[PDB]
Amino acid sequence: PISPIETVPVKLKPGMDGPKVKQWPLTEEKIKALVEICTEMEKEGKISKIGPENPYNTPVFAIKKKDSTKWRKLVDFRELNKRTQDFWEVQLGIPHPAGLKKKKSVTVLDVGDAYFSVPLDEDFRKYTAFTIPSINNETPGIRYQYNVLPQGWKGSPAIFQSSMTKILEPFRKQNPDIVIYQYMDDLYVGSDLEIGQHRTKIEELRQHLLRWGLTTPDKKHQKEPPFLWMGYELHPDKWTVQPIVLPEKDSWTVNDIQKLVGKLNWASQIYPGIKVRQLCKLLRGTKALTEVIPLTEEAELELAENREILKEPVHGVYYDPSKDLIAEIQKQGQGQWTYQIYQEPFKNLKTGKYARMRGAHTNDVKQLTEAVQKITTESIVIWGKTPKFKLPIQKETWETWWTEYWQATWIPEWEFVNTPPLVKLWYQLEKEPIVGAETFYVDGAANRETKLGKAGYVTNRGRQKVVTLTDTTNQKTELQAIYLALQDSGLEVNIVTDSQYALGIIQAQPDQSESELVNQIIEQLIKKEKVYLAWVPAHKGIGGNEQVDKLVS
Amino acid sequence: IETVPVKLKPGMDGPKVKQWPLTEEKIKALVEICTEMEKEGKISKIGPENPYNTPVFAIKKSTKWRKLVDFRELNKRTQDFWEVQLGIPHPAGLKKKKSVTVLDVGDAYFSVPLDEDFRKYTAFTIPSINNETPGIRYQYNVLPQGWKGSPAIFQSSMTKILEPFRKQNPDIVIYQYMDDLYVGSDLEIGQHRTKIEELRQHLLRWGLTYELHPDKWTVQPIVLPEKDSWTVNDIQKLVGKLNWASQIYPGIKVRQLCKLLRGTKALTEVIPLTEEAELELAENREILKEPVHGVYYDPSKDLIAEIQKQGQGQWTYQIYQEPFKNLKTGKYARHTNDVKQLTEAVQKITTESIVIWGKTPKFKLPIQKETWETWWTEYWQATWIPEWEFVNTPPLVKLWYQL
Ligand SMILES: CCCn1c(C(=O)c2cc(C)cc(C#N)c2)c(C(C)C)c(=O)[nH]c1=O
Repeated sequence: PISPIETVPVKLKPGMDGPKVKQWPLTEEKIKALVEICTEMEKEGKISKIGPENPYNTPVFAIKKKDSTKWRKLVDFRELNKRTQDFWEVQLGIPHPAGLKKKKSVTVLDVGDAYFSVPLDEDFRKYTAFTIPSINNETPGIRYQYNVLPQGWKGSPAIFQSSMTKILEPFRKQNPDIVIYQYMDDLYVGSDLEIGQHRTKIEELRQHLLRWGLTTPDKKHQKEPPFLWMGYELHPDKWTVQPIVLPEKDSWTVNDIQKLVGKLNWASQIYPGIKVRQLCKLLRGTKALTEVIPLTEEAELELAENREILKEPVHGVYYDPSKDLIAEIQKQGQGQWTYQIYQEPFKNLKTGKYARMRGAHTNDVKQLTEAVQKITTESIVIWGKTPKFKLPIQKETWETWWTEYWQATWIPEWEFVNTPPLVKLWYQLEKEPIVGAETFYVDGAANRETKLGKAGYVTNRGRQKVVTLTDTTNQKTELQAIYLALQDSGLEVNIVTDSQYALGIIQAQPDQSESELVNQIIEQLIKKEKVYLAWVPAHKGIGGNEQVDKLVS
Repeated sequence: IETVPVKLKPGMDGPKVKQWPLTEEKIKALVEICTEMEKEGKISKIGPENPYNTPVFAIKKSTKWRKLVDFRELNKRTQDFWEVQLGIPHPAGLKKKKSVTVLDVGDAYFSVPLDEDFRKYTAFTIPSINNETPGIRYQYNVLPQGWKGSPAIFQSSMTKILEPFRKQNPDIVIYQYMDDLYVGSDLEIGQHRTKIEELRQHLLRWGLTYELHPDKWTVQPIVLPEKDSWTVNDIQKLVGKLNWASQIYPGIKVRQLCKLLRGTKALTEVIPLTEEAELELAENREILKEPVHGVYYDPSKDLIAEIQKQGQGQWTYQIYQEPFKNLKTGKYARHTNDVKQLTEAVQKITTESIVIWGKTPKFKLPIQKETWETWWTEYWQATWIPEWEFVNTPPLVKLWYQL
């Protein structure tokens, strides 16, 4: 049918007029095909013969489906698209399974000829005018316009979705104890009634759609669980991803490895502890898709763990609105984090995996704070509330970080759980100068053209030293001078610099870096006992600043 | 009543800002509220043919969920209108007044119809959890709170409404900024409060049902330590600080003090003071106390605000248009929630900013974008929303404004 529902007013973009593409002349079998379709369509009410005045045209085409002997009508709305208004998003975000409440009763309902069952803005049909050429293109062709929503037009998915929503509305108000999920042109219906009173309202629902143009599958034509969907496999009281098979190959091409990383990432939302770092290092470079990549030791070790975790099947449970959500996070490796959400231990609603790094230098406390946030937003999206957290970090560790760090920060309600590795601060810089500790005044520099570089220091006990660096930047040297002061000093040292740069880096208490130097500066800072870092203005003639400043050039 | 025709800025299109995820409690709240004002006909459901969108969410101002709309995008896309075509002039007298009370008059806009052909630009979406259903979409039919056009379009009515009260108290300053009325007088506080109540009654006959003290506003001057003993370390700090200050204040001198730091001394060593140095030190304090010479407000230019976390629930901030030309600086103090406090400071600073310049500043916030974006809505209880970007505080900036 063609639903009675009001139409949605459509416009074209404001400075624009509708399409006028020329019809490409079509062979004879294609002309015959299009006639056979379009007459059957105007019988159904879907289109209508017009006669020019109508100046508009979108080209037509017929294709063979595609070993069978059936044909199909393709329209190239390419241009009417371009000239049509933007619509609202048909749907932004799709439901995550782990967000679903368990249901007593489930039925899937499937709209038929959905787009063609919905009227097109009468004022707009004129722009849909298309034209079937005559044989060897000699006479005036047959010219139709759409009455319903054309397959492949810009406005159709939005307008259909909208129409299915106004039509479901009165029934939703009346049947609030029942959930309908609209995805594309399907419907999913669940309630906590018994199969009887369920199919009672199911039919009662179909007979509501039917008053409105919408024809559906009856009792005899409804699929049963699992309802594979969108990558998931959905059962009556639990869910999992669709079955994942890791290929078995001797050679791996870049394309074999990208597909694997994906299938793993997908598994990662219900299979705890999946890793992909070692496999991802592999993709770096400028290779083609056909290039075979020899797996590293650590990648194979890693494909191994993954190969095992996936061996036995795992499932996720459904959401019980009357319990708290509990999120558990573990440091799983070098900047890699894994988490689990559950309400009753340890039956997970879902699992997940955090791997980003923020900046060139972070420490675990920072990285852990970023995961909490990431996990928090996610929870808002899937369940509408934030979880109780359980983190591998003492309250005192966190409390010492928050307080002394300059950024504002905050995680919601959490608890320490002893799941090593624990996260700790790896060194504290002193808040005051050390006494009887050798004060190094360090400095570094570089010729912007030569790219030559000197880094050195002068101390108050008369020591000096200045090494040379080849092709280094004015700021690389400044870290070097500090690495320097740290190599050549005892377990306690004051260090003075003019680099706000170096300052900033070190005062952040990094514990990993995208820098070799900074990684070494770090391991030193670890080995020390007290270290006090201090900044001074360059070129003001301050302290021993001027001295070492001369040693370098 | 006849609707003022509203145009966007030339060429540019309306807001397409997507809706942030909301908590079930805020969603329910919004559903009620909106079901209500649709009955009353303030908003109507809209279809997919409206491409536009701006975020909404719920706050608590009192324990009655209010509905807030982020019209920042719309505001920028309309700002020929609320600035140059109409325009509510700022009184320089407001900051001078002994007491200023801020009144919410946004309920006033809900009476005036909105230009038919502008309404599509006010579309918002109440989202759904786990994307279970499509959001519920609405546009406005009346002037919306939060939009800079509503006070601009309602100016003629506000003047009429306020006209008698102004005539009867010609020495009282009343400013309108967005959803708020600002009322300043020099009266003793009881008389002042009494005068506000008279005002409410006038307001009350048209459907319009806290106290600043702007005088008590002064610089958070750059603070130079006074010390029993100075170590080299303490001198170097002192030089750093003055070396900063000299980019802002003219006259700043350092020389007599750097003299002290010749050679390579241990940091923890005590250097006694020069008669010159101590003379310098004082005249610097003279300068630091005073407002920057040569720094002036340019109404054609954006206000910027920067905030440093000082620890101990202390927060320093400066406002300026060209970096280091500070129009003013201050501190804000005293839950040990970092984000709660920051949110409070942003509102306070924005408030002062409106009173002095009729402008909100763009804020540079010392916090991870994502952290701030998750949480700020839990503590925001103001009716406008300023612009913000996110910034790592340079370790030196923070200390130079230390207290
Ligand atoms: C049957 C258990 C899953 N389930 C569903 C549901 O069946 C469903 C859900 C989604 C998002 C997609 C698909 C598909 N394909 C099916 C529902 C429906 C009625 C929303 C439910 O409420 N609870 C539930 O456990």
